Amino acid sequence: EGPLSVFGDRSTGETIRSQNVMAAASIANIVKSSLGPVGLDKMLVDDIGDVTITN
Amino acid sequence: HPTSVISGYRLACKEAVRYINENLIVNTDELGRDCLINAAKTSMSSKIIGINGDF
Amino acid sequence: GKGAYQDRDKPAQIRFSNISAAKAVADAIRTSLGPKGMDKMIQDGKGDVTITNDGATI
Amino acid sequence: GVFEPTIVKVKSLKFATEAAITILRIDDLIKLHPE
Repeated sequence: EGPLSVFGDRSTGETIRSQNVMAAASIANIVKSSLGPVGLDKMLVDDIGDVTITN
Repeated sequence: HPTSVISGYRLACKEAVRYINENLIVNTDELGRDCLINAAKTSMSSKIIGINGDF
Repeated sequence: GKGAYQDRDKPAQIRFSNISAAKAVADAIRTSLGPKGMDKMIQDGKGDVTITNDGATI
Repeated sequence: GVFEPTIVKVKSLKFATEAAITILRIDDLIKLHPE
């Protein structure tokens, strides 16, 4: 970096844009398999052992 | 430029919302109980109570 | 003219450092000016997120 | 007999467009270090 002593991290330009898009895509890819009368369900387990079944 | 994309998206959304009001069906024109039952059964599909939609 | 030798260079170095820092800040916030300027997102160390175009807030 | 309320479509379109617009405007990210 050099200038702008910020004690943080800065990202600028297409890079961040692409990153943002990817994040959104990931979320969709989690639920894309639970849409319509044919899609199936999901099982979620926490750290202690509770099970939640849902779509 | 992103501003052009934003303006195009806004225009498309407004026109789509305006046009959807031509695909409408008045449920009193249909038999009310049948329309309600069909709406509920359509909502219930893809769930654990799918095949039992009528009950 | 013929004399008045300057035996200390620290003031010039400090002035140049100040100039560089100010120009760096100005160049950083340059991109948000005008009807066709975009926004910035700041994530605080605590975890709060703000999206803004205002200069004072940035 | 496959029906749905129109409000579902209308609200989904409006909210999705708003979210896309509000994310499409960011060109710079700054992430500060934890204290």
